[PDB]
Amino acid sequence: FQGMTEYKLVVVGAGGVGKSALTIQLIQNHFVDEYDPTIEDSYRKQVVIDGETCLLDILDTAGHEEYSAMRDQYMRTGEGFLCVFAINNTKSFEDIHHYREQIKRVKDSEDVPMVLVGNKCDLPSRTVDTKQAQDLARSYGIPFIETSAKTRQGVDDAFYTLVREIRKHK
Ligand SMILES: Nc1nc2c(ncn2[C@@H]2O[C@H](COP(=O)(O)OP(=O)(O)NP(=O)(O)O)[C@@H](O)[C@H]2O)c(=O)[nH]1
Ligand SMILES: COc1cccc(-c2ccc(Nc3ccc(C[NH+](C)C)cc3)cc2)c1
Ligand SMILES: [Mg+2]
Repeated sequence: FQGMTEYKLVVVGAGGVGKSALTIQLIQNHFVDEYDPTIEDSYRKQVVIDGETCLLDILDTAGHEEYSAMRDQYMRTGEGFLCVFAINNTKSFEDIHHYREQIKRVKDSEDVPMVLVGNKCDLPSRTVDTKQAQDLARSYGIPFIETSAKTRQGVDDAFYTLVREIRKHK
């Protein structure tokens, strides 16, 4: 034993869905109200999940990004993916399929650890129904979690569930 197990997590999804808010809420217990678009940021947190101490290495991605070769590099290194949309933005939900395809393509695999995340569940302007999202997740064979970076609902659960998925995969 040389140190706690390490997991490489990538947070992906359309611009504005709250990928950064979720990550910052996890790491710093802080909600960011301001919208500062991200290019690429890396974070690290030690947690205990199901009695195993482990180290989450988290890559926060950009939503607004085209073809890049830098992009495909970290999808190759990443062991698990949080695919985030916002429950008040139907476009970000439809984009989920595109994110999953990019991942499946680069990892050259049908069975990649993933979790579907419906963020901003605190907002009253919901446009994507929970049942719809559960059905999408059921069809992909992956878990679905509703989160709010603001209230903190589901945040820990989302990351911990992803880790549990990576564990099952090996
Ligand atoms: N009400 C509410 N607002 C949220 C939530 N998550 C993020 N936001 C808000 O939505 C905006 C976008 O959040 P942000 O984390 O920057 O989104 P992002 O996916 O990281 N954007 P980008 O892809 O450009 O980096 C911020 O103003 C933030 O306050 C949430 O769960 N609830
Ligand atoms: C290539 O694809 C990946 C994919 C996903 C995550 C990672 C990853 C994330 C964070 C770290 N670690 C890290 C290093 C420095 C700091 C900054 N320190 C001040 C804490 C934070 C995290 C390392 C790798 C790499
Ligand atoms: Mg971001």
